Amino acid sequence: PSQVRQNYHQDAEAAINRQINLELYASYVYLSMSCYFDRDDVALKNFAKYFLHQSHEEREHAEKLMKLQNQRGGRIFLQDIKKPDRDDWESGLNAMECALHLEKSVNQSLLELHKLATDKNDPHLCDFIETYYLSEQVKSIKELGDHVTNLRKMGAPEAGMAEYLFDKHTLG
Amino acid sequence: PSQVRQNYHQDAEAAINRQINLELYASYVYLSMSCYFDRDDVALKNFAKYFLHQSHEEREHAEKLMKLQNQRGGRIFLQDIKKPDRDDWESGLNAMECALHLEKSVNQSLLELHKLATDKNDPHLCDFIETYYLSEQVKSIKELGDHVTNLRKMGAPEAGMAEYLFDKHTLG
Amino acid sequence: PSQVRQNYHQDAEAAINRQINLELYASYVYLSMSCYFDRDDVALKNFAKYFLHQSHEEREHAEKLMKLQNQRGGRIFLQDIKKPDRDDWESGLNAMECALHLEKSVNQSLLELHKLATDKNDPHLCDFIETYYLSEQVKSIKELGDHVTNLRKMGAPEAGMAEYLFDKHTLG
Amino acid sequence: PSQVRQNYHQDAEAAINRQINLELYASYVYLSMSCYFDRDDVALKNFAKYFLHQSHEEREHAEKLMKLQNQRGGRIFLQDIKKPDRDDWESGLNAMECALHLEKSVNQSLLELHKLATDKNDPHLCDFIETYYLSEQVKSIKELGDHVTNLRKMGAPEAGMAEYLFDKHTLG
Amino acid sequence: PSQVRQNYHQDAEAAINRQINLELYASYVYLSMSCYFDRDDVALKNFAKYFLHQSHEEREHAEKLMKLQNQRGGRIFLQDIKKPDRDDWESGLNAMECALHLEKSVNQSLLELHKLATDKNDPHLCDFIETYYLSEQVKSIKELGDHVTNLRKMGAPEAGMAEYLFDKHTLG
Amino acid sequence: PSQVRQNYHQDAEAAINRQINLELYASYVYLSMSCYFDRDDVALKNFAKYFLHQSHEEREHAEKLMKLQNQRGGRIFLQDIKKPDRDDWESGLNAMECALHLEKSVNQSLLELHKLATDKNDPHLCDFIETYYLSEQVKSIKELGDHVTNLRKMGAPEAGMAEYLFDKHTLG
Ligand SMILES: [Fe+3]
Ligand SMILES: [Fe+3]
Ligand SMILES: [Fe+3]
Ligand SMILES: [Zn+2]
Ligand SMILES: [Zn+2]
Ligand SMILES: [Zn+2]
Ligand SMILES: [Zn+2]
Ligand SMILES: [Zn+2]
Repeated sequence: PSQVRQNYHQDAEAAINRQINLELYASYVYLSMSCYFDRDDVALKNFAKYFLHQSHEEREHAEKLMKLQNQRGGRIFLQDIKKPDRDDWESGLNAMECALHLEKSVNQSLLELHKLATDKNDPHLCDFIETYYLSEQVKSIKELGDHVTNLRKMGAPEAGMAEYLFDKHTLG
Repeated sequence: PSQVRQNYHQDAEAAINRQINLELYASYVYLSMSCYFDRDDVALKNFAKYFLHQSHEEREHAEKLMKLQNQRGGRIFLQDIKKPDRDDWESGLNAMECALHLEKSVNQSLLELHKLATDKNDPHLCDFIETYYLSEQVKSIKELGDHVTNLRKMGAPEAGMAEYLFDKHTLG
Repeated sequence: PSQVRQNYHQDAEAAINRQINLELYASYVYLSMSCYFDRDDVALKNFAKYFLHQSHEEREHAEKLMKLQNQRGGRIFLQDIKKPDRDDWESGLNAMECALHLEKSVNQSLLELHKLATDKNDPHLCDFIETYYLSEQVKSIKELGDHVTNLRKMGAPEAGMAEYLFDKHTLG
Repeated sequence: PSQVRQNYHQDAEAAINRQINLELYASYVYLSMSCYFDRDDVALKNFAKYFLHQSHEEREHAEKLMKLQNQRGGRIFLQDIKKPDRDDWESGLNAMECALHLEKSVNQSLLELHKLATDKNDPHLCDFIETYYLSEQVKSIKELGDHVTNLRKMGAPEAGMAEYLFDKHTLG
Repeated sequence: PSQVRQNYHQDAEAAINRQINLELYASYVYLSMSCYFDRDDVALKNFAKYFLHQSHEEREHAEKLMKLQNQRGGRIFLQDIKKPDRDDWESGLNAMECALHLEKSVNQSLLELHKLATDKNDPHLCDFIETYYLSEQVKSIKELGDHVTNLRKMGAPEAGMAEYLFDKHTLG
Repeated sequence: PSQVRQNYHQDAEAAINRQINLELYASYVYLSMSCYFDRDDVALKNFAKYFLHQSHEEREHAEKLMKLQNQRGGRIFLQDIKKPDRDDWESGLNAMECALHLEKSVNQSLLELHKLATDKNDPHLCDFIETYYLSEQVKSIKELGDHVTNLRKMGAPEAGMAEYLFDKHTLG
């Protein structure tokens, strides 16, 4: 046992490692979307910038979970970061819907992690999750939902000017 | 074929995708080392900071390779980022030796990529590799070799003060 | 032979003169597009400004090639700058497609020039081409491809608001 | 007929297109002279800089004529820019004499254009010519005459120090 | 073998050591010229300053090659720096011609070194040579050719005012 | 005889030329030590920086001596700069001991030169030596002796942390 470990269940450690992997995977998916929108035949610079920012924020979230794991004396065990489920995201609207789904799944994983921390009576872990990940996830999901709503109302993807003007105005 | 693609062989595209994956893997390995040195029972803050910086630089290298792939009209195809070969790096000296080996392998991959670009007469790709990756790799390998040499001479790992003072002076 | 001439093949000199002419011709074509978009019945100020900037950059490229020719002791031999293949570019999208084709042809000529310099073992000439023209051409071709993609998706030229809003947002 | 066109004769439009071509040709001749003086075996940096400045000013004059053509609703029709009558300008004094002759011919063409505008009672065109081109040409011709006079008195070209010290003092 | 050595042929190491010696020798020759022009019976302060600057730049080039040798894990092997071919450079024009010849020979050695690096497929070495030495050599040879042209046409050395005024104007 | 020469014996001129050569040789030896400590398997950055500074100071000393030679109307006669007695300096302590020996030998040569200037009653030369070289040599020898003493007491070379911490603290 780590000299610093206290009130840190093994299941919480495993859940934190899994969450680390999931945040790294979300960072990778956002990197994939940024790459897709930097394509010459997509060429939506602000979509690419937005998703690159999301990828960097996901990487920061994973690093914060790593710091938490070390703080509590748990041991980080890294897994393979699976490739994103696709390379062609096919539109700004589809990319935003997939990002919304990804943020909802990351939020569900964080909610399950908070439930586990609550069951194991790990108040520091619960507080960490709710302070640094749950509110961030709710804000991110709301922002992604707003983006999806606006893109759909604009007529995306069929309305060709829709994604371009959303890129300039909302994301630019 | 991409509207922008010109003098960009398919083998060069595949090699660039593989290099993207390798740079992402190196970033992941450096993140693993940073996590290891942030452990309470390792507690080498400057080793962790140095390897986190290496991880971020590797991620930037992968991002620049993907920007190159999009610039040339190639399509980025992301693969699984394999987990690092180990989670316990066991010492500052061992971590530096593994980082040296990783940078040498990344440099070897970049050299093979430059050879491929030369064979396909892709001067832009060759020049890009040279200006942004080969000199960086040579500098990184030299810095890692210096770190390893200094740690060895200081008596790392068995000289307990060696890694601590190297952390303070060289990496701090 | 020039007192400064060294490792500068006659074919390299001729290729550099031809490239000078081609860059001057591209500058002239971009001037033609700028003139077209300054027309009262086209009236796309940012398209005109963008293509005038391209014309000035092309003139700078030709002047840099002339400076290179004098640096290496070759003699600049100027030819007629042929008129652009048309005076009516008929749309922002068509002008962007023609600019993309022109930059691709300039890049192809630069690639052939780099191949010639490589065959004649003129490393300074190869390095000059790849440092100052190849990366610039790749960036320009990518930017033009992005412009063309965005204009096409916006519905240009048929979508009358497409070129106007692209002029304001992307080019303004 | 252009929506903006009024009191703009077809002959004025053709004369403006011809003047555009002539100004582009003068810019090209000045570029040739700048290139000649950048030669290693001529090596008069201030002569080259002076003639490059003349080339850029000629290009600006051509661009202003194009702006005038579009302002009046005339259509710019670009022609081949003929190569300068020679590549070897053989001296600072000879280059200055050729520049003087070129500016006198450009001024003669501008005077014929002003006569045409006067005959067709195009007061805006006459005023444009006289405010932006005639005074500029008179000043340029006077400056070139001064340069030629000083170079001749200094003993150019046979006086070896003459062109060097003129380059340093007058043009530097 | 050095821990950092990778894709660094022994012939490249030997060629780099020879180039180091040649750059040190060129620095020594430039120091000799600076000394000659600081003589009371020569007394060309700007010629001496120019050649001292050349000597310092040559020493910097040798030091950069030394840094490259250490970066690649090659071992620097210093040789005797041969005395310059003469102590009396006899004139500003003769010194400039000898400097031109020396820079051309250094450039030839660098070109052979780049050819060797190309044959050994050492892209980092080729890139290093071309980015830091080949363009510098071309610029230096062009500047020296310009100096020689101006001095010759000013009447140097027989025209006694020629070297003095070149010292004041071009070199001052 | 030089027009400026006065009270400047031929033996003093020869001794000054020999001192030129000796200072250039010391600069070369210090460059060799700097190169040795920049090696990846030595990797003592501050030792390398210190010895590079010593090399540059030795070059400045030689340059000052040749300025003195020209000031007095003597003629500088440069000789071969012999390669340093070794390429492998094997240690920070050994390099410091060799630097101490080299500074002591340079000081002995300067003392013999001052004795010669005294015998020839050349008060300006004696004053120059004592003002610019003797005090500098005494300070340098004392600093090198301090460095050697501290390295020996620290346990260099066998104490592996000794040279590293001396590099950080004294030389950093
Ligand atoms: Fe300490
Ligand atoms: Fe809008
Ligand atoms: Fe003067
Ligand atoms: Zn990398
Ligand atoms: Zn170009
Ligand atoms: Zn004009
Ligand atoms: Zn050099
Ligand atoms: Zn000294």
